[PDB]
Amino acid sequence: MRPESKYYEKATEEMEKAYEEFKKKGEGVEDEEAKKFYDLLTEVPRIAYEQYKKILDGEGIEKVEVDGKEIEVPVARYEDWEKTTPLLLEVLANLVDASEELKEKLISKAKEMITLGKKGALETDPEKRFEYWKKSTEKMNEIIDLLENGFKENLSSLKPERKKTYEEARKLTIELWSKYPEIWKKGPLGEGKVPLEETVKQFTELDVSAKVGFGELVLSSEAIYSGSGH
Ligand SMILES: *C/C=C(C)/C=C/C=C(C)/C=C/C1=C(C)CCCC1(C)C
Repeated sequence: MRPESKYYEKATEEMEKAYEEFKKKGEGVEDEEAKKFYDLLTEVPRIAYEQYKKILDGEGIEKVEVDGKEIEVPVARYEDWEKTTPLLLEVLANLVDASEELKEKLISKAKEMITLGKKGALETDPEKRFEYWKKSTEKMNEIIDLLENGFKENLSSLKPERKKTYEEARKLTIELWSKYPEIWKKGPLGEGKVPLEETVKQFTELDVSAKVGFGELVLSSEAIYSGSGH
């Protein structure tokens, strides 16, 4: 087994348990609004499970030549992110009843953020690799700027419980997402300070926090039910 195989195994298992758990809890939820939250936050770990499973199953990796060495890049994980980051932002958008314009902008930027990062990951030219990372971080910064701007995220309209859940969920999102570029930077595709193994491990831990942790936080909320948010 390759050093990083165990963290791909861990992620697969962890996501599968989360998917099954959320799905089970949601099966008894008949509220129209809450069912939507269960739907999105069940789908997110399901996708992660499927994509990590592909890696585990010997698909979803591409080799990229870096500094004379071949790096096994998990392209399947980028395809996961490309799908789940917009869904997670859709959850935040729904919590604060954001406009269509704002929701679509967030979703767009998330997709672009991951597309750029994946382009970076597959670049053999170090200068182009950095550039793609930089452009991706700019999309991430734009997302965070939108989330943080209190004029754009009108909260005055929310019930206390709902506002609190939003604040917690937004804080978690910003804390976690901000860490992804730093792991990338320190890993084999960036500075090469941290081995691939450690990099994979740290990403799996973020992913679990970002999907399972975030899912548990929102789904355990009293504020996702009809007439409970506004
Ligand atoms: C469920 C998975 C989640 C929430 C993944 C989030 C991933 C990111 C925020 C990734 C960001 C990146 C950059 C801003 C720089 C380029 C490399 C990326 C794609 C790791």
